[PDB]
Amino acid sequence: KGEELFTGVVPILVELDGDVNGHKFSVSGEGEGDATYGKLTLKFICTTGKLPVPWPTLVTTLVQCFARYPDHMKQHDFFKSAMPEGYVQERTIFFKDDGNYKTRAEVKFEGDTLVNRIELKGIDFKEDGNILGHKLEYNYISDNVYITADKQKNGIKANFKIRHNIEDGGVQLADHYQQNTPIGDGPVLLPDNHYLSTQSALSKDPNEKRDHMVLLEFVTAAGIT
Repeated sequence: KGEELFTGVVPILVELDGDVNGHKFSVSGEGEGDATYGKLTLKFICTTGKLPVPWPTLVTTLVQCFARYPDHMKQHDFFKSAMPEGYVQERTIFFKDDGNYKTRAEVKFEGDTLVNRIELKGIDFKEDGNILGHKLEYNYISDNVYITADKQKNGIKANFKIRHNIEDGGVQLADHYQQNTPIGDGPVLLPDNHYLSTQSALSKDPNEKRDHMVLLEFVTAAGIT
């Protein structure tokens, strides 16, 4: 039933409030998602001025309900099954040899619009590290979100690694641990193990003077034959 809500192009709103080593900030995003093609087009603006962390470190935090699930895998799509009432998405993101983010979001429909409301707290970052030092490249992120059922919370868990390229040529690893739980009390689809293959392309609006990120993203479920 939730899947019916995603057969066409759906407007998306994202709202994030963050605090990283005491640097407070907000981001607003708008765009649209077309789950038929696993396609997301989003533009984010830092509404508080300069973003105190690198945009690439926020991509994963800033709507996996827009994944393209192959027809033969549609029984494994937790995210859509939770809609319209939605789900809580929680993560801990451990930046190797640096701080961590803890995030909590509610993802649900408000009318025809899919809304992602997030709070992010980051702690234990190094002032001259790759995050607070803004040493990460701004280009592309691509990896696999490994999903497994969480029957006790009627939800899912996921784990994955993001290998952020550093401007000197190195890598800043960000190990993600994720849990999603439905907001409503109705049945949800609890999946067999699988993954989401996700590719995120980051760019700039040449006419935009505020601190911002343009995102073109594709998300495809895979791993079941």
